[PDB]
Amino acid sequence: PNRLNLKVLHQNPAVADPMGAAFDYAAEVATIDVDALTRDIEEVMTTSQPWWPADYGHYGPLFIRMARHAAGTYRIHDGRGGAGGGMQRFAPLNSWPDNASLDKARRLLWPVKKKYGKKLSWADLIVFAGNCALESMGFKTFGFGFGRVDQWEPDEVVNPEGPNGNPDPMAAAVDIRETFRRMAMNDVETAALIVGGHTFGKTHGAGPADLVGPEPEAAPLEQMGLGWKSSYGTGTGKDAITSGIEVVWTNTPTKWDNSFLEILYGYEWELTKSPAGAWQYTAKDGAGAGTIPDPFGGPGRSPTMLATDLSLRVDPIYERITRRWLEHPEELADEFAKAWYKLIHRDMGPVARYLGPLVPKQTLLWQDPVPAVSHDLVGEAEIASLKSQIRASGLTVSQLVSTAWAAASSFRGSDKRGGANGGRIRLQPQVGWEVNDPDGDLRKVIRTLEEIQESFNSAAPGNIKVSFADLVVLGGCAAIEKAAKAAGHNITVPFTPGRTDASQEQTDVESFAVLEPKADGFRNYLGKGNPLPAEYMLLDKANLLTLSAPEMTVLVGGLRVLGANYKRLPLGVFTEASESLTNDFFVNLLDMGITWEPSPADDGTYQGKDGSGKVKWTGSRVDLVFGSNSELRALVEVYGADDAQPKFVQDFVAAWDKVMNLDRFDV
Amino acid sequence: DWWPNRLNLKVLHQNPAVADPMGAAFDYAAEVATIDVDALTRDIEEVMTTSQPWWPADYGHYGPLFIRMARHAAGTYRIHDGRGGAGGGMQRFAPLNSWPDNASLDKARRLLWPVKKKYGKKLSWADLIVFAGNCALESMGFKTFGFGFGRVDQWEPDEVYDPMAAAVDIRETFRRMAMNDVETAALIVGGHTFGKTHGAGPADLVGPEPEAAPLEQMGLGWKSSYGTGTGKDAITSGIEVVWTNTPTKWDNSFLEILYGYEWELTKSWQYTAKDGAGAGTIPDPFGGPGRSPTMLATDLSLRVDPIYERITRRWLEHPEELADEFAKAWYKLIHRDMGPVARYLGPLVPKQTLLWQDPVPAVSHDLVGEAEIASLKSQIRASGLTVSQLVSTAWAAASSFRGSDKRGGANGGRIRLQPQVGWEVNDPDGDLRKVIRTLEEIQESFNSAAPGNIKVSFADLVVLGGCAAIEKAAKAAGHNITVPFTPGRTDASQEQTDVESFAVLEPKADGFRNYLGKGNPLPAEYMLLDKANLLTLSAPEMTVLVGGLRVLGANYKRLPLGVFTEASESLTNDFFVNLLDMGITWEPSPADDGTYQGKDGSGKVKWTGSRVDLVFGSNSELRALVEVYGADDAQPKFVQDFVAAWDKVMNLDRFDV
Ligand code: HEM
Ligand code: HEM
Repeated sequence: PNRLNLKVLHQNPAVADPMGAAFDYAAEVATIDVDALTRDIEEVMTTSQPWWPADYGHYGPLFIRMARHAAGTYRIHDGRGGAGGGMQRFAPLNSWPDNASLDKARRLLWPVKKKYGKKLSWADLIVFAGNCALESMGFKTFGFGFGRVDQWEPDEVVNPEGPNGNPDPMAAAVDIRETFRRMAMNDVETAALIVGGHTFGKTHGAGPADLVGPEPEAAPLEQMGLGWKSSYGTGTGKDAITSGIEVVWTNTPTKWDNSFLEILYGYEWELTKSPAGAWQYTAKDGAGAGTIPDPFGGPGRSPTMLATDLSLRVDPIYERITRRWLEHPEELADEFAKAWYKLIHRDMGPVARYLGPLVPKQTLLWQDPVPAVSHDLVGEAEIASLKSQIRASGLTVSQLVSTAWAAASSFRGSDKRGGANGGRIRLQPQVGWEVNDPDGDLRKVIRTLEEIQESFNSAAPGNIKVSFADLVVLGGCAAIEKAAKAAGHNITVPFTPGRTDASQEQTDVESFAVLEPKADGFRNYLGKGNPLPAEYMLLDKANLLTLSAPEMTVLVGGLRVLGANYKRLPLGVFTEASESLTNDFFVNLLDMGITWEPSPADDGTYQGKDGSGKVKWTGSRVDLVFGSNSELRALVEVYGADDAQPKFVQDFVAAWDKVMNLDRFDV
Repeated sequence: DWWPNRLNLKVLHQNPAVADPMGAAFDYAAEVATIDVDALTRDIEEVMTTSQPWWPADYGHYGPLFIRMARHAAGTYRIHDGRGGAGGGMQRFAPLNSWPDNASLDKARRLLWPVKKKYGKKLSWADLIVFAGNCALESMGFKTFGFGFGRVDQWEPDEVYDPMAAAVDIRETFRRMAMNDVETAALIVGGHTFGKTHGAGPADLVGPEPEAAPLEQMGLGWKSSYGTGTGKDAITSGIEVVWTNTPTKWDNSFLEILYGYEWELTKSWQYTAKDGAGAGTIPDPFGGPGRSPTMLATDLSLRVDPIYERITRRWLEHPEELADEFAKAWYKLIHRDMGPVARYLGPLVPKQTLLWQDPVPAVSHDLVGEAEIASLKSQIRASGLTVSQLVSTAWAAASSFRGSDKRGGANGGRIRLQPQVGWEVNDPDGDLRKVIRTLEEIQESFNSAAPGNIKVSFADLVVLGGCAAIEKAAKAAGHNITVPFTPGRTDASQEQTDVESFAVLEPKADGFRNYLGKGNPLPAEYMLLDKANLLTLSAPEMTVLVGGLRVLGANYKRLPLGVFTEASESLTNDFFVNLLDMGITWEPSPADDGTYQGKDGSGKVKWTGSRVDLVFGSNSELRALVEVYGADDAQPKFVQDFVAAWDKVMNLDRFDV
């Protein structure tokens, strides 16, 4: 195998950012004139360019497709992908054969971006242009929210004929369903996306393939980043090759109407081969034959439908809904508006992160909405009383720290989804997770925490009240203060109140299941279904929390000694006196009086026999990789020194503070 | 991965601030200068003698192991680009741990932790291992030259990086470390008067190879151990030979033995005396082997190679010369990659500057203030020198910096001196001999009639004229800006300049000046990436420097390759806003060359280009930065970004600041 890659933790560093450090995305994209931007984009779509002549004299459909391909790489498994930082500029995404001829679109949008510059990120534009194109044709969309930041280096990572080159509609139905289920799109949403997105535009296959050149990443230097140069005929325009199929779906390819489902359910479809050798479907009995317009103004075309678009006619659970839409268009417009809004905004986070004047004024359950604050927040003079009340409630530091971490470690920095906001660790999909230990001391902790707000709120000075979501994090901070005060350090953990409490109706139990950690390395948990070893999954978890190598190291080192790991297992607790935040985990695995040997009862744990032969410690794979990996052993030796205890405690407090406030986008 | 030989921009942010646990307000220079060094030597000495069970010491002394570890840490220096050596952050990280001849050094860095844990953040790992070697050397009868702390350690591996048949091999190996014949002879002889190799077992296969490589696949539980099936106590690492009869003391015994008896027999790997053995040497635990079954791998070339044997046979009866020469050679070896003498800290550093450090005279006059700088700036702007001449001269003097080993830079004033004034890239047939002449006249006229004891040095004038140029160009573009200038450089002389040691600093290909010499391994773009990595420039600083130097007239030989502007010698972002111009169609020039030409303004040619200054519009990750600086509102930000990058690269070698 290959050694673990610590460069994944410090991805997208500051030195690669041309905008500097004093740059605020929201503070500027909240100031543009969206009407002016709409005018600029609308005059970019309708003016043809000789480098890529526009079909029908409208670049709209190209921009809709670019917006779909930008946001169509989201994965609910891991969260990475989607619009996000707009990675279809750098990554393999710009060189995939699936993304053919989308470099041209991003090139055509340069005149818009040139005018605005730093106050309009690429990620917005390639997702806004499409959303404007979809509205330029007469489909009143649902709303748009700017605010997805631009990034400066790539990351780590369905056939038009259906299966692997086999034209079959019923067989492509399951492929479409499975590839759209990874985006978390039910049958209605995926049918609406396929029907709506194909009422516009055409397919580009006018010439035989094998004449196009290489992708942008392996293209000649003089093409300026535009791969897939075609040598067929003129090369571009009427002779453009992008996927090798020549399908034009509707007779109105630059206007929204119910002309897709009427063609699909109107003719009988028979199989035929594209001019470039691809499989497609054409109307049987020569029906049509000169009804669909030609982009450059030549002779008309017989009706033609792709191999996967016919699925919506043979799959019963697609056929039912699409036939209903054929009898009811306004439902199709509604479903497509909502599905498109979900598609381009799925990996963007809480509602408090959308910007601009187009953002809708309603809560959609797929956003995991949390209520707005209905009272003045708890003041600093009053979090002291509440902190003391928590510290004198009989709850051990282990229980409080474990509960606070369990609440606030379900965050996905890739998806901005999860976190401690909303107070969902009390709710059904999350109180029952195995790592959280629904048994034991989570119901007890939650009860003794919500019997504290029940007393504080009733006997409160004015309108000031505290929410449960704040109470779990405040208990974590109180426990850390109590622990550090036992190691001799008098510190205060920073705490910014404001979290609210989400009821059960606003929590989608089905949605909050991919958030479940199959392996949380900080709590020393390793469930089944893990693809990689333990240390790699800890590294992945740390990357998701947007943690760096020093923060991850100090966090695990302090979190073992604080006693917040799975089932209170004594794995990696390298301290004699627990319930105290000290330096002991680092200074005890650098000890060379201890010889680490795998446990004879093979279960993936190691036991470090002392000098005299007695077993002193008992680590695990996650714990011992810090003493083994050279570039993590380098970091352990920083906190394992003799003078670096106060530095360690302040670094742990900083990392804990960073983790608790990951989800706080409202402040 | 899927795109091998793609432009790897990840090299420009090596060792970021994210991965540094010490923070940003941590300066190692002010930390290590406060440690007690006598306490450090006492701690190291108590570590060396006190053997530990997991790696027992030969003769009860870890000295020779620490000497060997310090040699191997500092023995990877490459004169080609300076990378390697004991610069901190190499020997303890992924490539150099698992490494066939770094055998026992994995359990020789963890042997010093009882000291690093005592001192912690105020003593780096590189400083610790090299100083451990030096103190081990000094605790076994030898008196070294000196020592200087300051090797700040990095937190990330660098993505970059029998009879006489052995004489030429070791000669080449030590020649590509910048070591001449006397220094390499002294280094080998001195280093092999200390210790043995180790014991031996059946073979390297059945022994130190249970997936034995510390980081690749050693396995957890054995965090660093070339484990052996033999015992690893007294016999280890699978090669047995001891050179001198006193392996823990400096005296003339290596080459008294070597010149004592013949070695025609090779046992199993050089025997002794052709069956004249005995008990001259001493073993580690007890017993005693033959009379020096020594001279490993037939590296007695010091007695066979005709030019080694001369100096070596001289050292047979003149041990003082060997002592002194080994002192100087060792001091050079462990301090080669550390830079100017202003960078050495601590109380051990000797007050004697050698010619290999590129010495620069210390300041004797008073530095120019904020009024004399303005007066000189005006005097040098109104002096008949164009912006292109001033900018290309200032960039020529300060782009000769090798950030890997901090050698070169604008300080020293050596562009007026022979090794640099005659380089092809510093086009001497052009204006260099004229620009330096008029700047010399300026300084003579200035400090001849100076106010008080304030004087200006030539090394200051080249840089100041560089700043007085881009100020004029920016003012001729609507943006009046002030370029920071820190006086303090002093100018060297040809006596302190090593002509044959600066040949390695010659730019084989400079991308910012659009130079490309014959004999380039990689294309013109990867050479630019290497150049900017050597200058310690991020990616945006690369981009802004290239786009400024193009339009600002700094091209090699004033070639109009990449001047995508019509306003001559003015600081604008016309390079970016015209490189992204999609109205022109690039194509290789009909001359079978590496130059392009973007025609189709209408149907005519304009804006000749090249691979260096056209990959910016091609590479997506660089296309992003160009689109940042080529926007409509980016005109005033590009000016200040260029000024910041220019200031960074001019003050790049300023360690005396
Ligand atoms: C199973 C699902 C889908 C398949 C197999 C599919 C496949 C394709 C293919 C092969 C093309 C031709 C590309 C070209 O010729 O340049 C195309 C074009 C297009 N697709 Fe899709 N697509 C799917 C879903 C979607 C979705 C969800 C949307 C929008 C939300 C969409 C919008 C478009 C548009 C507007 C075009 C026209 C592009 C142009 O005119 O250049 N498609 N699709
Ligand atoms: C062509 C030049 C050299 C060659 C081929 C060479 C080779 C070797 C080899 C094979 C070993 C055995 C290591 C072991 O058994 O663990 C060794 C050890 C050693 N080397 Fe060198 N070496 C060279 C130059 C030097 C230099 C320049 C120094 C400078 C200090 C040095 C210092 C040492 C010392 C002190 C040891 C003893 C290691 C111990 O006691 O564990 N050698 N060398």
